[PDB]
Amino acid sequence: TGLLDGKRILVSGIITDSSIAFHIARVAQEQGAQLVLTGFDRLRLIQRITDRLPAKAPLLELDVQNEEHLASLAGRVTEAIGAGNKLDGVVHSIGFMPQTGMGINPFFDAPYADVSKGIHISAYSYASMAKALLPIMNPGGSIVGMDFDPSRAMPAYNWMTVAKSALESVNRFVAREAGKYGVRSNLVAAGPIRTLAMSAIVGGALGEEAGAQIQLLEEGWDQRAPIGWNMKDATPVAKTVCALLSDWLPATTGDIIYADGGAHTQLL
Amino acid sequence: TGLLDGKRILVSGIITDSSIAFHIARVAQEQGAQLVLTGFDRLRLIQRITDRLPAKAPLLELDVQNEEHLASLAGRVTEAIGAGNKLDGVVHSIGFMPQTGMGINPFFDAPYADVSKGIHISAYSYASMAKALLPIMNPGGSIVGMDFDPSRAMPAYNWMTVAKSALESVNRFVAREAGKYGVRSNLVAAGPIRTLAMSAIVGGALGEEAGAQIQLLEEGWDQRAPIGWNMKDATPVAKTVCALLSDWLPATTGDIIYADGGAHTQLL
Amino acid sequence: TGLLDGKRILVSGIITDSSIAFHIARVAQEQGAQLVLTGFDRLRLIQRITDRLPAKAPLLELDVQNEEHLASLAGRVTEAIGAGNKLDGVVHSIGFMPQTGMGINPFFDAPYADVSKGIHISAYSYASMAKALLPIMNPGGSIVGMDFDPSRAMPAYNWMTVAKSALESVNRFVAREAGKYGVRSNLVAAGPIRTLAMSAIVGGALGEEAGAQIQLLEEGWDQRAPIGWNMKDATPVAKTVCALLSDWLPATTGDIIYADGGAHTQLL
Amino acid sequence: TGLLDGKRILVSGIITDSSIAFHIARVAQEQGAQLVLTGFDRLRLIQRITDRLPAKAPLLELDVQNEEHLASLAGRVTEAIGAGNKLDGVVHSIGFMPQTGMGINPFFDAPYADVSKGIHISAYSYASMAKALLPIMNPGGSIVGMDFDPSRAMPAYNWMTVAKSALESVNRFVAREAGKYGVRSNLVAAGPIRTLAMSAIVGGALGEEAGAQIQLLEEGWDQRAPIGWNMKDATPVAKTVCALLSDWLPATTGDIIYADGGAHTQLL
Ligand SMILES: NC(=O)c1ccc[n+]([C@@H]2O[C@H](COP(=O)([O-])OP(=O)(O)OC[C@H]3O[C@@H](n4cnc5c(N)ncnc54)[C@H](O)[C@@H]3O)[C@@H](O)[C@H]2O)c1
Ligand SMILES: NC(=O)c1ccc[n+]([C@@H]2O[C@H](COP(=O)([O-])OP(=O)(O)OC[C@H]3O[C@@H](n4cnc5c(N)ncnc54)[C@H](O)[C@@H]3O)[C@@H](O)[C@H]2O)c1
Ligand SMILES: NC(=O)c1ccc[n+]([C@@H]2O[C@H](COP(=O)([O-])OP(=O)(O)OC[C@H]3O[C@@H](n4cnc5c(N)ncnc54)[C@H](O)[C@@H]3O)[C@@H](O)[C@H]2O)c1
Ligand SMILES: NC(=O)c1ccc[n+]([C@@H]2O[C@H](COP(=O)([O-])OP(=O)(O)OC[C@H]3O[C@@H](n4cnc5c(N)ncnc54)[C@H](O)[C@@H]3O)[C@@H](O)[C@H]2O)c1
Ligand SMILES: CCNC(=O)[C@@H]1C[C@@H](NC(=O)c2cc(CC)nn2C)CN1C(=O)c1coc2ccccc12
Ligand SMILES: CCNC(=O)[C@@H]1C[C@@H](NC(=O)c2cc(CC)nn2C)CN1C(=O)c1coc2ccccc12
Ligand SMILES: CCNC(=O)[C@@H]1C[C@@H](NC(=O)c2cc(CC)nn2C)CN1C(=O)c1coc2ccccc12
Ligand SMILES: CCNC(=O)[C@@H]1C[C@@H](NC(=O)c2cc(CC)nn2C)CN1C(=O)c1coc2ccccc12
Repeated sequence: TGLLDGKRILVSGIITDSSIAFHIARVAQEQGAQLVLTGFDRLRLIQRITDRLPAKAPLLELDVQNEEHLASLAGRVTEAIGAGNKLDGVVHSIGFMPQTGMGINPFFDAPYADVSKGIHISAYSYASMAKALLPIMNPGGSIVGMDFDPSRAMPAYNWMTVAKSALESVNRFVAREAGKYGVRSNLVAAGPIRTLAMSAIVGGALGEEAGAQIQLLEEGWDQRAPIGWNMKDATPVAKTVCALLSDWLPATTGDIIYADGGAHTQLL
Repeated sequence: TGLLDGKRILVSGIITDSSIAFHIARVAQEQGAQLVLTGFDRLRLIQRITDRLPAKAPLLELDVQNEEHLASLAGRVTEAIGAGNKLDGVVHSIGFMPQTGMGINPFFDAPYADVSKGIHISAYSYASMAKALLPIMNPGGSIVGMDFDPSRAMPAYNWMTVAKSALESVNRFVAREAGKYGVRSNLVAAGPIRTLAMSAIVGGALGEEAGAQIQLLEEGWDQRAPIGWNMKDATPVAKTVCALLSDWLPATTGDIIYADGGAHTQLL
Repeated sequence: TGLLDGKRILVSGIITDSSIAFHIARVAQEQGAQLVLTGFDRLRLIQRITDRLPAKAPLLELDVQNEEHLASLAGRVTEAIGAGNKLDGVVHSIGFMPQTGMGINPFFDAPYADVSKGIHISAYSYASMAKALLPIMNPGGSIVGMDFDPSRAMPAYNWMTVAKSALESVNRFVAREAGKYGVRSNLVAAGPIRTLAMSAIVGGALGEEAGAQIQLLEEGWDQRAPIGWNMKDATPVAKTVCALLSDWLPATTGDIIYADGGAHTQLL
Repeated sequence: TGLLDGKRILVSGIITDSSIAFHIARVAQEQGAQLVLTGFDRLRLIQRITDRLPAKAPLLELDVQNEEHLASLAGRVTEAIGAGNKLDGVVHSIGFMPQTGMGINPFFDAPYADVSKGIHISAYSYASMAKALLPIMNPGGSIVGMDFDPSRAMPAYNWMTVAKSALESVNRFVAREAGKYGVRSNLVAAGPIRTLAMSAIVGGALGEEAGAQIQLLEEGWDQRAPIGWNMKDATPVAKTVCALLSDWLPATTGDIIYADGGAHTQLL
C-alpha cells in the first residue's frame, strides 16, 4: 500500500506548516507510517501545527543541546510506541546558526561561541540523535538528515555552510555505527526552501542587498536545475526523505542524495 | 500496491538470468510495471531467459552501434506498447569493453579502435538511447543508467573506468536534454556483481595475479561497506533502479546514486 | 637560477602565440629549461611561431592520431636532445573536438565518428604520449596535461566536456604506469583562455546566442573567482604547468591542479 | 635564486623537529624566506627546537583559543619584521582533538565540549589567523593551512576528520576574504606523517587494536600511492607548502593540494 506502511518513524524539526519536517511528516503519514514527533522550545505552537497533520502522532520535547532530553529520548519514545516495539526510521530536520555567523555580519566577525552553538545544533546533534535512538532501532532501519551542499562557498550562508561541511563528515561516521544495527544513515541535500530558516534574509530584515543575494541564488538555482527549482515547494524534498526511509535504497549508506532539481550537476 | 504501478518501462541489457537488467526487470514487474525489453545479438536465447520473468513482455532487437536499430526504436517500441501510449521509464544496462582495454592486458597496449568500441557501447549509447526514446516519453519520466564509480583508478578495470568516467559526463548532459521533456536522467553506481561483466577475471581466465587483484577489491568492498556488500545479489541494485524509476526521487537529475553498500564513503 | 634549470622538457601543442603551450614554453625557457617542441599539421607555420620564443628549441612533427609518429617519437626526441640524455618533463597541451560535438549543434546530433575523433585527440592521446616518452624519461620526471573542469555540465562545451572527463580518468591510470618510472602525471585545470580553441564562439562565428552564452560564462568565472579570472592572460596557467614540472610538488600525482582563480570553489 | 627570496613568512605549529611546520620553516629558510615563528604553551621547548633551524627567526607566542593573543598578534608581527613591512606568507600548521574524539573512544562517546575544542583549534583558528594577519599582508600573498583528506570516513580519526571537513569549508570562505587583499588561501592535504599528532596511536598507547588500525592505513597509503608514501619524511609536504607560498601557483585559491603520494586518486 503506502511506501512506509507499518513503519514506526521519528520525525524531528516541525516548527511551522512550511517546515521541511512538516511535509516529511505529512508525506510519511500519507504513505502509511506511524510517527513519533519531537519539537523544540515553542511546544504549544508545535502541537497546534502537528494537529493539522493527516493523523494523530505523539509530540515529545527535544532540545538537542540538552543532555537530559537525549538521555531520556529512547525511554520516552518506547513509552509512546509501546514496549517491545521499535523504530524503523529517524528524521533529523534540525539546524540553526545565530545571526553573527550567517547573513550580513562579516565572516571573520562571528564569535566561536556562536559558531560552536551552530555546529552543536546542525551537525553534532545528528550523531547525538543516532546515539540515543539506534539502540531502539530495528535492522533494516533508516536515519535521514537534512543537508545543503557545502562543497562550494557562497555569500551570506557563511558558518552554516561550514556546519553543513561538518554534518556531511558526521553522517559518514554515523553510518559506520548504524551499520552494526543494520541501519542506513544518509543526508538529503535540498535546494533553497522558503521556511523559517530563510524568512529573515528573504523578507528584507537584513537589508535590501542581503534579500537580493538570496533571490539571485534562488533564480540561478532554478536556471541550472534541468528539471527546475521552486523554492516554495517542499514536497519534492519530503518525497526524497521518504524514499530513503523506505526499503527501496537498501545499499545506500553514509551518503548524500541530492533533492535540488539537479542544480549541483550544472555550472550554468 | 506496486511502486511502479501503471508505468511503461523499457529495460535493456538482459543477456542471462544473472544480468543486472534481469533483476531490474523482475523487481519492476513485481511492482506492476509494464515492460518492453531490448536485447542484443543472441535474441533466441534472450527470449528463453525473459520467459522466466514474472510476466510476459515484448522483446525488441537493439544494437546501440546499429543506426538502423536506433532510428526504428521509437516506432517499434510504440508498436509494442500501442499507439497513444508513451514510456514512463528507460533503463540503460548496456556496457562492453574489448579484452585489450580490460583485464591483464597492459593499459598502454589498448588499440584506440577497441577503446572507441568500448566508449561507444558503454558511454555514448546512453545519449543515443535517450535521443531515440525521449520523443516517446511522458512528463515525469525517468532514464536510469548503470555505473561503476570511476572517480579513483583501480587495477584491471582500466579503459572501462575511462568509459564510465565519460558516461557520468554524458548523463549530466542527457539530464539537460531530458529536462525539456520533464524527464529525469540518473545513474546507479553499483558495487561489483557476479555477472558476465566479471566472469573471465573472477573465473581465473586472465591469470592468477588478475584474479587475486579482483578478490582483494571484492573483499575490501564488503569490509568498507558499513552495511556490507554481496556480489552474488543484484536485488539491492535492482531496487535502487526502481526507486529512481518511481515518483519518490522527483528532484534528482543529472546525478549518481550509490547502491554500493556505502563502500565509496569509507577509506577503510 | 630558474625553476626548471637544467631540465629537458618536451612541450606539445603550439600552433599560434596565443596557445597555452606557447606560454608554457616561453616561461619554462625563461626558467632555464632545454626544450623539445612538437607540432601538428602545418609545421612551417608552427616553426615561424616558435621562432618568436626566447630560445631556439627543435621542432618535431607529432599527429597523436598517427600510429607511425608515436612509434618513432622517442627515437626522434633522443636524436634531438642527444643520446644518453633523457627528458625530465613532458607537456601535453593537445585537444580537439569537431563542430558537431561542440558549440551550437544539438548534443544528441553529434555522430560517434566525430565524438571518437575528439576523444582520441583530447584523452587517449595523453596515454599514447606517456607510452612513447616514459621509457626516455628520468626518475623525478613530470607529465603535465591541460584540462577544463568537467565535474559539472555546461552549455556549448558538450562532447569536449565528456572528453575532459575521459582525460581525467586517463591521467589517473597514467600516474600508475608513470610511477614505475618515478614520474608524476597531473592535469592543470585552467579557466577559459582566448586561444584558437575558443576564437569561433568568441568571435561570433556561431551567432549571437552562442556568443552571449560564452560571455556569461567568462563574466561569471571572473565573478566567482576570489582572485579574479583574465581570459586574455595565459601566464598564470603556464606558471602552474611549470610548478608541476619542477621538484616543488614532489608528492602530487594522478591529480588535478586548478589554475582557475578559485572559480570552481565558489557557487557565486 | 631561492624560490622564496625576500618573502616575509609567518610560520605557526612548531612543537618538535618532527613537526610538519618545522620542515616548512626549514625549507622556507633554505629558499631565502625571512621568517617569524609562532609557538604555543611549551615556548621554552619550541625555542630550543627553532634554534636548530638554518637561521635565527623571532618566536612570538600564539594560543589560537586566546582572544588577547589574536588581537595583539598583528602589532607584535609588525614589531618583529619592521615598521612599514607586511607579510608575504602565513602558514597555519595548527591542529588538536582530545582523546574522547580521537583514538579508541567510541565516536558517540565524544562530549561536545571536546569536539568543540578540537573544531576551534583545527578549523575555526584558520579564519582567526587570517582575520588577524590579512590586514598586514602584501598583495600576491599566500595563506596555507594543513589538511588530512576528510571526504571519506576511516577508523580512529573520528572527530578530527569532522574538524578537517570543517577546515576545508573555512578555507573556501577565507579565500573570499583574502581575495580582497590580493591574497590566495589554500590547504595542503598530506598523507600520514610520524609527528606528535600520531605518536600515541603508532606507539601502542591506545592498545593493539588502535595500533593495528594505523598500521593498515599507513601500509595502504603507501601501496595506493603510484609514486609511494613515506610517513617518516615531511620534506615533500614542506616543499609543497613552499610551492603554494611562492609565485608559481598564482591562479589557485580556496583550494586543496594533495601531497599524499597520489593515494587519494587510487582505490587500490
Ligand atoms: N530551507 C532551506 O533552504 C534548507 C535547505 C537545505 C537544508 N535545510 C535544512 O533542513 C533542516 C530543517 O530546516 P527548515 O528549512 O525546515 O527550517 P525550520 O526552522 O522550519 O526547521 C528547523 C528546525 O530546527 C529546530 N531546532 C533549532 N534548534 C534546536 C535545538 N536546540 N533542539 C532541537 N531542535 C532545534 C527548530 O525548532 C526547527 O524545528 C535544517 O537542518 C536545515 O539546515 C534547509
Ligand atoms: N557487475 C558489475 O561489476 C557492474 C558494476 C557496476 C555497473 N555495471 C554495469 O551494469 C550494466 C549491466 O552489466 P551486467 O553486470 O549485468 O553484465 P552483462 O554482461 O549481463 O551486461 C552487459 C549487457 O550489455 C549488452 N550489450 C553489449 N554490447 C551491446 C550493444 N552493442 N548493443 C546493445 N547491447 C549491448 C550485453 O548483451 C549485456 O546484456 C553495464 O553497463 C555494466 O557496466 C556492472
Ligand atoms: N583555451 C581554453 O579555454 C582552455 C581551457 C582549459 C584547457 N584547455 C586545453 O589546453 C590545451 C591547449 O589548447 P589551447 O587553449 O592552447 O588552444 P590551441 O588550439 O592553440 O592548442 C591546441 C593544440 O592541440 C593541437 N592538436 C589538435 N589536434 C592534434 C593532433 N591530432 N595531434 C597533435 N596535436 C593536435 C593543435 O594543433 C594545437 O596546437 C587543449 O587540451 C585544451 O583543451 C584550453
Ligand atoms: N601527521 C599527520 O598525520 C598529518 C596529516 C595531515 C595533516 N596534518 C596536519 O598538520 C598540522 C601540524 O601537525 P603535525 O603533524 O606537525 O603535528 P604537531 O603536533 O607537531 O602539530 C600540531 C601543532 O599545533 C599547535 N597547537 C596545538 N594547539 C594549539 C592552540 N590551542 N593554539 C595554537 N597552536 C596550537 C602545536 O604548537 C603543534 O605544534 C595539523 O593541522 C595537522 O592536523 C597532520
Ligand atoms: C525567523 C527568522 N529566521 C531567521 O532569522 C533565519 C534563522 C537562520 N536560519 C538557519 O539557521 C538555517 C539556514 C539554513 C539553510 C542551510 N538552514 N537553517 C536551519 C538564519 N535565518 C535567515 O533568515 C537567514 C539570515 O541569513 C541567511 C543567509 C542564508 C540563508 C538564510 C539566512
Ligand atoms: C563471458 C566472458 N566475460 C568477460 O570476458 C568479461 C566481459 C568484459 N566485461 C565488461 O565489459 C564489463 C565490466 C563491467 C564492470 C564495470 N561492466 N562491463 C559491461 C570483460 N570481462 C571480464 O570478466 C573482465 C576482464 O577483466 C576485468 C577487469 C575488471 C572487471 C571485469 C573484467
Ligand atoms: C579557429 C576557430 N576556432 C574553433 O572553431 C574552435 C575549435 C574548437 N575548440 C576546441 O577543440 C577546444 C575547446 C577547448 C576548451 C576546453 N579546448 N579545445 C582544444 C571549437 N572552437 C570554438 O571556437 C568553439 C565552438 O563552440 C565552442 C564551445 C565552447 C568553447 C569553444 C567553442
Ligand atoms: C602526545 C602524543 N600524541 C597524541 O596523543 C596525539 C595527539 C592527538 N592528535 C591530533 O590532535 C592530530 C592528529 C592529526 C592527524 C590528522 N593531526 N592532529 C593535529 C591524538 N594523538 C594521537 O596520537 C592519536 C590518537 O588516536 C589517533 C587516531 C588517528 C591519528 C592519531 C591519533
